[PDB]
Amino acid sequence: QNPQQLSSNLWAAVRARGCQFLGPAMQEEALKLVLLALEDGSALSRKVLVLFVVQRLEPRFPQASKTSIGHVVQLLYRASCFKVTKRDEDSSLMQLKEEFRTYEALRREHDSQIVQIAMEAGLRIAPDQWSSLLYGDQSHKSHMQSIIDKLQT
Repeated sequence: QNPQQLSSNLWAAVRARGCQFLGPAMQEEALKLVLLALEDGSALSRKVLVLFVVQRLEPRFPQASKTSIGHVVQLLYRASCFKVTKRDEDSSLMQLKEEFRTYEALRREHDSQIVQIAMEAGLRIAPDQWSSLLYGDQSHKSHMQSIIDKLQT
């Protein structure tokens, strides 16, 4: 019902699932760096994916850390964005699935997972507040409405 609490309850739900949203400006840049590493089909351990991202993000966003970026990667993992190759005694490697090798499609699956988390947590958030929470503006409402429509069958 009440908006300012919907927001703190959303981000606590996200964090309860081992995930993080870093804020609209920082999330967008973090997601572009994941794409920069993985859009060509490269296959990176979780460790090296995090290192690539943190090292390129931290200069513009000095609070970036391996912990916080690991949480962002977990969100994409929960969203089923990666093909994971398991290697027994060796670290698993992660690639972006082909479908998610462009920013708009990756960011859509990311946002959709956050809406799914809100639904799991019993939080009823309208497209305008979604646009505010994920983009910091009122220009992504039709995008958010499309995600909601698709999650109600």
